[PDB]
Amino acid sequence: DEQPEPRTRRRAYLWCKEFLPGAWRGLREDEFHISVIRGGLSNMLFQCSLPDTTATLGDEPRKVLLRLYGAEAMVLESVMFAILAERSLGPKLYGIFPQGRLEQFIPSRRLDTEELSLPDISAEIAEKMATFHGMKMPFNKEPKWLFGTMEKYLKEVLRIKFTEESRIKKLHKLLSYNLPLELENLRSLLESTPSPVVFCHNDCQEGNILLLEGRENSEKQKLMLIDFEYSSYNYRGFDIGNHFCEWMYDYSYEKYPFFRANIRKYPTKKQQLHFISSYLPAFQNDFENLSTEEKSIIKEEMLLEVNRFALASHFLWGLWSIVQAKISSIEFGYMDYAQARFDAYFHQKRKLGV
Amino acid sequence: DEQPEPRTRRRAYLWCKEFLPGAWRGLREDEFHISVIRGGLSNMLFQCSLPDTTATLGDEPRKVLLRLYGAEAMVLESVMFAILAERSLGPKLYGIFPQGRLEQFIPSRRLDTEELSLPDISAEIAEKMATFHGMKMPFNKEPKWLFGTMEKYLKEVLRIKFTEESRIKKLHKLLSYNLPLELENLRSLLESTPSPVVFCHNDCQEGNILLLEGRENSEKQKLMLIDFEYSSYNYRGFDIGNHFCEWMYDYSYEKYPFFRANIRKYPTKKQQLHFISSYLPAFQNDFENLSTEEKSIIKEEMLLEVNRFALASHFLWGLWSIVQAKISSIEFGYMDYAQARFDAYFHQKRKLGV
Ligand SMILES: c1ccc(CN[n+]2cnn(Cc3ccccc3)c2)cc1
Ligand SMILES: c1ccc(CN[n+]2cnn(Cc3ccccc3)c2)cc1
Ligand SMILES: c1ccc(CN[n+]2cnn(Cc3ccccc3)c2)cc1
Repeated sequence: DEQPEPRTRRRAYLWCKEFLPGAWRGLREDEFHISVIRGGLSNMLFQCSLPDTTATLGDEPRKVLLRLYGAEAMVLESVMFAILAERSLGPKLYGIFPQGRLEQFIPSRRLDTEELSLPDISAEIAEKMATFHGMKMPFNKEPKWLFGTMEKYLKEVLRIKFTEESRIKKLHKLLSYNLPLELENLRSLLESTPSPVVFCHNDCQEGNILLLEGRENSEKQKLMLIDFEYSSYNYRGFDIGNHFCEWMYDYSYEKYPFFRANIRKYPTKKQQLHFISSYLPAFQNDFENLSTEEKSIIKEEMLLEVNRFALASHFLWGLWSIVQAKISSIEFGYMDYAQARFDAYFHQKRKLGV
Repeated sequence: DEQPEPRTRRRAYLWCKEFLPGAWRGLREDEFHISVIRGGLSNMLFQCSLPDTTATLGDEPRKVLLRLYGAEAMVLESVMFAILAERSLGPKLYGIFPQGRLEQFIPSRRLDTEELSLPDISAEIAEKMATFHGMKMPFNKEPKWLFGTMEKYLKEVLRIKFTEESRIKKLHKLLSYNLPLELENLRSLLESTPSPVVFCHNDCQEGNILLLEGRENSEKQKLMLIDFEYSSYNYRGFDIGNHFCEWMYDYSYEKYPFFRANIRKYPTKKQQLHFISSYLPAFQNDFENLSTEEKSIIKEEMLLEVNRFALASHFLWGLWSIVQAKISSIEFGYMDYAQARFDAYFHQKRKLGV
């Protein structure tokens, strides 16, 4: 596909030749194949490969994925990526340098929103998240990510002024909900809602779940979670409730605001039980050996836990989205998205009687 | 042993309680045990433990090693440490944060210089280095580390002016060798000395080799290489030749200049053959099957390779040491050490007839 500018082709050639082994070490300028996967100012993706006629010398890859940043956290994320790679929970790490990195190229596609509700898919997503939740990572285990982040973003939101008329409007409506009071109502609800602290993805939407090419008939091993840039030790209820929220949001819409929201698409109780029934035995591990009574009590408690934490997904991503409306160049209806999440927050409160 | 200053105890307590699981999460400041392993302005080491009376809740460690920095590379080094950890080639990585890290505590001691020449030890060092040399790492494979670094350091050396009499004296004697011309003579010699590029430790001295406690009966599994701060893709000959040079230097001397040098302690040909005879079958892996004459040709040429690259160990650490004499406050005769390495450089040249 249509090439990057010559500037980056050169740098991409150098990075591949120097960081990759076998036939890559002796590739010349004229033999280098690169095409753009995703452009933009930040987090660009290119596919890079050897000529179809060059043979590999050993077990080096024929095709790799280059990721470039654009514009502390960067050390943590790299270490995280490298660990996942070592454990076979993520794409392999082939090179790491200031401007970005070289990763394994996984033939696949992203899931669509409508696929999240398919029983086989939903069950596997549950299995993988549980596995994720169960591993050790060399990061801070005090759960300050969630309210630390909402407070930070809220503070910034109170400070924003917009220059354009309609954004000033939309902002005025959102501020009229009294966000600082509403945040303390949330804290109180969640502080009396026990949830184990675990290693969370925190952004487990369909764009971050790959359907692996050639495994489409596997029932339980056709997927992989990617993109852990928001990962942290956090309440388990947030990770699961955030995922459920994402059943309602489709970002493949091609016209402004470049998403659709549908409250009726939140998972039914039946559907939520199917997800947590798959999660628990994969997360607790002698869960199956409990009495039907005990299991049912745990499930019922977990349903309260996750639907309450779901409120924090709306509230966090609502605030985040307001800030993005000021500072991002990406074409997306950030303010309308914010209003959508806040509508769902208040609908969900009403559902719960909270 | 030794107690650190109060701010450190406090910060150390917090890092342990927040990053470590099980009984660490619920420890009070008055139950925290910490003693100093090594002080100074940079790279301090503390042992941290639970009370002898507290029980563990699960598989968390009772004792850990904290390392603090003090004064790109930092990303690479962390990713490197985390990979080694995942592969069981280094201590486990328990937490990582801007000020330093938490590592597994390996009961052990460092080897002494005189132990490097013990047959069992020398053979095992060879086996481990070869294993090291054979692994894949997500770092630059173009071998620019060695002369890139010497050039950098040389340039700084030509710029240094000292105020203290005896350092000015030592500096003038070292500059009188014409170091820029001598560097180009080294480049020419090494450009015509073939050596495979491999993942090198670059600092494989006795301070960086642990004798593992309880395995002192084991003939081949009682050691571990540590401290890969200087690691990079580099010529194999450097790694081995740098190791052989370190047979000549004892850093346990307790009076100024705080090392001793003994040229007669460099390994004999017999001793070098013992080392490479252990290395080769561990690095090539179908080496034993070759005809006695092919093996003998490979060994003889490897002896040439490593003794020529040994010159680059002297020259690099010589220059590095001159620069440390300006900018480090560590009590060490950096200038005398520089002169010792350069004496050995010229004695070695003479040995070779180069
Ligand atoms: C492109 C398209 C939509 C958006 C916002 N929409 N949104 C919903 N969830 N999240 C978390 C999330 C955060 C950052 C990036 C993706 C998801 C963000 C940003 C950029
Ligand atoms: C919409 C949004 C995100 C995704 C995948 N998820 N994801 C997580 N982080 N990023 C970076 C990133 C996100 C948005 C734009 C550039 C870089 C992307 C799929 C569909
Ligand atoms: C203990 C051991 C060796 C030395 C000096 N000399 N010297 C030459 N190479 N190296 C490795 C090295 C490099 C940087 C810092 C320490 C070691 C050290 C001082 C104290």
